[PDB]
Amino acid sequence: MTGAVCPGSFDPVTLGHLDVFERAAAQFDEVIVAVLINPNKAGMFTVDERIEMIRESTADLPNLRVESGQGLLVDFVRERGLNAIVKGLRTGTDFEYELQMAQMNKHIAGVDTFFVATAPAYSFVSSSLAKEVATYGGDVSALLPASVHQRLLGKLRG
Amino acid sequence: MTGAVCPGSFDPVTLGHLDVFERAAAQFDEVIVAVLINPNKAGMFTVDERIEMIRESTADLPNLRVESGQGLLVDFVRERGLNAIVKGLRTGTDFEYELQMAQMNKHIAGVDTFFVATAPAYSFVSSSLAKEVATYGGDVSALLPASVHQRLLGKLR
Amino acid sequence: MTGAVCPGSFDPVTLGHLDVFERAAAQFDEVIVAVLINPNKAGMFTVDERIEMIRESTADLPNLRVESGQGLLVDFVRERGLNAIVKGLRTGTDFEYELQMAQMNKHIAGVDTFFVATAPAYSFVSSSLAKEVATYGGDVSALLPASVHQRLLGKLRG
Amino acid sequence: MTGAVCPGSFDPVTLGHLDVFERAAAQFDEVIVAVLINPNKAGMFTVDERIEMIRESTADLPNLRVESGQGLLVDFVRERGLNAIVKGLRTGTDFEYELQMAQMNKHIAGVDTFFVATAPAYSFVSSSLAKEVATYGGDVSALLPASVHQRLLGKLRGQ
Amino acid sequence: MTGAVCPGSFDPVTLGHLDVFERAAAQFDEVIVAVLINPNKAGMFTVDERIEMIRESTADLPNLRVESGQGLLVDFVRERGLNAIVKGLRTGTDFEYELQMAQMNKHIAGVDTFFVATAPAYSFVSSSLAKEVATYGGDVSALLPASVHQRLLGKLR
Amino acid sequence: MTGAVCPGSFDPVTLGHLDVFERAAAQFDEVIVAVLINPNKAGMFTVDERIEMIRESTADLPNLRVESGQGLLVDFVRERGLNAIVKGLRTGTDFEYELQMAQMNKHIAGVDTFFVATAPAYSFVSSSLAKEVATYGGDVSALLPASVHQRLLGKLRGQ
Ligand SMILES: CC(C)(COP(=O)(O)OP(=O)(O)OC[C@@H]1O[C@@H](n2cnc3c(N)ncnc32)[C@@H](O)[C@@H]1OP(=O)(O)O)[C@@H](O)C(=O)NCCC(=O)NCCS
Ligand SMILES: CC(C)(COP(=O)(O)OP(=O)(O)OC[C@@H]1O[C@@H](n2cnc3c(N)ncnc32)[C@@H](O)[C@@H]1OP(=O)(O)O)[C@@H](O)C(=O)NCCC(=O)NCCS
Ligand SMILES: CC(C)(COP(=O)(O)OP(=O)(O)OC[C@@H]1O[C@H](n2cnc3c(N)ncnc32)[C@@H](O)[C@H]1OP(=O)(O)O)[C@@H](O)C(=O)NCCC(=O)NCCS
Ligand SMILES: CC(C)(COP(=O)(O)OP(=O)(O)OC[C@@H]1O[C@H](n2cnc3c(N)ncnc32)[C@@H](O)[C@H]1OP(=O)(O)O)[C@@H](O)C(=O)NCCC(=O)NCCS
Ligand SMILES: CC(C)(COP(=O)(O)OP(=O)(O)OC[C@H]1O[C@@H](n2cnc3c(N)ncnc32)[C@@H](O)[C@@H]1OP(=O)(O)O)[C@@H](O)C(=O)NCCC(=O)NCCS
Ligand SMILES: CC(C)(COP(=O)(O)OP(=O)(O)OC[C@H]1O[C@@H](n2cnc3c(N)ncnc32)[C@@H](O)[C@@H]1OP(=O)(O)O)[C@@H](O)C(=O)NCCC(=O)NCCS
Repeated sequence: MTGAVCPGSFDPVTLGHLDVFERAAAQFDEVIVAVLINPNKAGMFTVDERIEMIRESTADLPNLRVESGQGLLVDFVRERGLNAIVKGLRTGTDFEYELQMAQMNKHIAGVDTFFVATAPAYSFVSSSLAKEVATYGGDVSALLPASVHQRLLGKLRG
Repeated sequence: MTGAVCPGSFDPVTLGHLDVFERAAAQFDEVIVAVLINPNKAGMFTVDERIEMIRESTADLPNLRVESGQGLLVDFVRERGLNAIVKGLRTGTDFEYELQMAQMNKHIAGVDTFFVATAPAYSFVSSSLAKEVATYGGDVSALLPASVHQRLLGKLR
Repeated sequence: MTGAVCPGSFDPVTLGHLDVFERAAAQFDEVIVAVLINPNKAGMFTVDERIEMIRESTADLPNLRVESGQGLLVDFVRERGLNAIVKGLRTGTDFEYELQMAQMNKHIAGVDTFFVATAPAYSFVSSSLAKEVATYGGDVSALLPASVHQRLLGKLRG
Repeated sequence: MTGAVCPGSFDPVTLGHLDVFERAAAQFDEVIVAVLINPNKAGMFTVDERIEMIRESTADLPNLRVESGQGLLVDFVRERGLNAIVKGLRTGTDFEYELQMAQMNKHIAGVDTFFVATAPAYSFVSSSLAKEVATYGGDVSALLPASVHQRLLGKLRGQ
Repeated sequence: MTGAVCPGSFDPVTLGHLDVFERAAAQFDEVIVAVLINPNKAGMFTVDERIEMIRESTADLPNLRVESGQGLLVDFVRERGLNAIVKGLRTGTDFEYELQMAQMNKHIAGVDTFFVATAPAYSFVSSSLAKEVATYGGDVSALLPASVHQRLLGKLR
Repeated sequence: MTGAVCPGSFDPVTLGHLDVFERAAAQFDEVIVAVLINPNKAGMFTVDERIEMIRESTADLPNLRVESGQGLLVDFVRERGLNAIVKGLRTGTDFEYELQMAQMNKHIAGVDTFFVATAPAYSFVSSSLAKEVATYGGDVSALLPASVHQRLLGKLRGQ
């Protein structure tokens, strides 16, 4: 009956993210991807756009589901009967802040955080950098799920 | 007679800050906590409210006083006859930026900076993260002085 | 049927280690502590001494067992039908090397590594520093399992 | 035919930047300082002011030129027939972000990035921190080229 | 005419090293790989064997040559009319120590050091870890040049 | 009655160390340089040589004294009625290890550790790297006090 939550803003989800999802799904009975949107800064995609892109990318993971959340991440995790978070590490990760959030989350609700390093091929993509490169005409297609890539072109052509 | 300045925005003061204050007060004859506002941010608490919360938290430290400041930190320090800064290190501290400021402050005014690591129990609280957790209904009472936590719930309600 | 391996030299096991064991045991169905002794540098305790100290400390973890290993860690993990490693992070951890080993281990055998930050109270103990402090007469009793503490005094009084 | 681009916003150029420019100019046949502009963000100095400050402080480097641009850095580099970037490292550099950008730039365009440590004397100045200290009256004259310092004081005193 | 030295013990050369060599050879007119032995370690391969493995791996790089050296690195560099070093960065690199050596080398001889990040695929191999994995029967063939991997299995058998 | 201990093996003392000694002496009433010896590891200089090199280079600091010791650092500190350590930070410092030691020393004896960044000019010298460069004939004269340099050359030329 094990389980973990993979949280993030996922604007959009990248192959770095998907790699983390897959490993979480391989090692825990149940995985929930929590789409948690920053309230002070709306992004490129709407919440249900973000959710759809993740669902499309994770169709081959039977024990994974995708839900949006508001408020504390630890409440999202516990309200679903779990108490484990899985986060990815990549080139550019602010690991010090990850550690700060991990300790805070453990303190306030007893939720553990597990970190896993993303695959080297996907270690340098992030949502913001992929969007920036794409805005300026660069090819980030090898770093994003195919479904995301087309939607991203749409949002930019607009 | 020795002395140091403990600068920050303290919005609000945390037990991590208080740990640093106590260590500075134990090792220097005089400590001045300098409450310095970022001119384009305002924050949650007013300067007066911040000073009041620090004073209540440092009531047992007779050689420490609290004062607002504006302008260059090193001017604040030197104008009070001192030339040392004491800064805390916690989980999430941008240490590279602390080092850059320390080198800059030494270069422009000859002021030294001493860093001290906060206690493990208080190493993951920061003003911003405490406010964010509190905003969403999380309990950060063990990470803040008693006076702060009450005032915090007040600004949120 | 989930499971993870917690590897190390554990010379001796500390409360930092025990914290990691407990979280692994809370989040995976099955946990194995692998005692892997460096072949070029014997330590303070023998392998079976190290094992005994861990077993004594982990008696309240039903789904945890302790075994010694030789050769590749990834072979230890896979020969037991698992493919997940759990490692602790503390103050002083060479995280860059942990990342290097994690990527290598994933490359050569498809084994994932999950990192978890130890509790603040136990974040500054390590085997080597605890031994050094103890050698010079300092009190590290709050940082080690009670069983370990007495054995450590014995090895030093010798 | 070797060459490298030294990119940045240079608002304003510092002695840390100049140190890096000089290393690059000593080790590559040609160097181009790329003053990259976000057309949406103004900054303190106009693109012409930024270029003039750099040119005045690099006059003794005959193989270095200064050009502005926008959009992708790797496009600026490749359209000049080059595929190397030289970036400086200082105290306060977000090196993890530099690594991410270097890996991304290599991936999308085959462009290499070489990092060099700025000299100790110039290792704690940045454009933003110099601007901040000067705003509050601190003396940053030893950290900026002469082409910059009084121009900076002029911008600040003009509110 | 420009040039750089790529120094190391290369015991053995890895594809991470080779990636760095290729980038240096693409950007400088002349590259010299300097094989420098730690005088109290000997290692797995002799200096001659190390040079041979590098030469086989860099056969397509006509402006790169391989040479053993001893003594101060900056002397090796300056004696060959150059004053640049190129070093690779990988996962596990002690970057703080690289920076210290780079500053020292610039101070004592005016020699510059340029760092370049190795490709992601080759970012987690190192000479020591490859040998350790290979010793215990693990397959590191994708992380080493072909010539190296064969010679490696040989020294182990 | 304020005071701090500046500990280390100082084999030999560097200008980086001296910079830290000077900061400590300016900010605490008394400073003790603790030359800590492992009785099993010899090092290059004897304890008397290490102390003499430090004393010759600190003669202008009237509130600083030099004493050797072994065993726990916190015992050395507390037996002098103090409970502060001052440590320098330089390029190449293992800061994570410094933090671990600082937390351990606080835990076992209530002793505080204050870190200070060494001046840029002296930020890349360490005892071991200076010894290594000098061994191979490099010029480290600008990174060591005069009390050290020729003594170092003497040790090396004596094989
Ligand atoms: C949702 C939450 C976890 C997001 O935090 P986060 O882990 O730092 O991740 P974010 O969504 O902000 O985004 C950072 C990401 O890094 C990248 N990233 C994250 N995971 C990645 C991965 N596996 N691979 C590649 N890149 C990744 C980016 O994609 C993205 O950054 P970018 O915008 O620069 O591209 C956090 O804000 C949260 O918990 N919110 C709920 C409120 C709360 O509980 N607050 C108290 C916290 S203690
Ligand atoms: C067994 C092995 C994982 C040990 O590596 P390691 O994770 O770095 O851990 P180690 O046992 O060497 O010891 C480091 C530890 O850090 C500390 N430590 C480790 N985990 C800790 C924790 N959870 N809490 C507190 N401290 C901890 C120490 O206790 C100890 O160091 P110390 O001796 O300085 O006290 C590794 O060497 C290995 O895999 N060996 C098998 C051979 C192999 O597969 N090699 C190829 C690897 S890719
Ligand atoms: C222009 C570019 C090279 C950035 O240059 P940079 O030197 O790395 O950083 P910049 O020059 O833009 O920014 C200013 C620097 O950061 C500083 N800074 C100040 N506040 C900062 C903050 N909150 N965050 C980050 N940097 C800050 C400045 O002080 C300055 O430091 P410096 O004086 O030493 O140079 C990079 O943004 C780029 O390539 N843009 C083109 C678009 C592109 O190609 N994107 C894809 C990248 S993979
Ligand atoms: C003595 C003590 C303070 C260490 O001092 P330190 O300045 O932090 O480091 P040391 O002086 O011993 O060691 C030499 C330094 O590391 C260097 N060094 C060289 N090779 C090194 C290596 N392989 N690893 C680590 N350091 C190395 C030296 O160059 C030197 O740097 P520096 O010149 O800038 O000072 C610490 O070991 C101690 O407190 N010992 C007493 C016993 C004790 O209390 N133990 C409990 C500690 S919690
Ligand atoms: C006041 C001053 C010392 C900054 O203080 P600081 O402690 O280093 O930084 P702050 O006071 O803002 O504190 C950091 C805090 O900001 C908040 N914060 C949130 N997000 C942040 C972010 N992205 N960046 C910075 N701070 C952030 C708090 O979380 C946080 O930590 P803390 O609560 O544990 O202290 C500095 O700005 C200063 O000297 N100002 C005077 C002007 C001057 O002299 N400038 C020249 C300096 S060389
Ligand atoms: C030759 C020299 C450049 C060192 O090279 P380096 O690449 O920085 O370090 P090495 O060549 O040993 O390479 C590091 C390698 O050591 C091995 N290694 C294993 N454990 C190690 C450890 N704890 N520390 C260092 N290296 C280790 C390899 O794993 C490893 O990485 P790599 O295979 O990816 O390159 C340097 O020692 C030198 O300049 N020597 C000449 C003398 C001199 O001039 N000294 C003054 C320098 S300022």
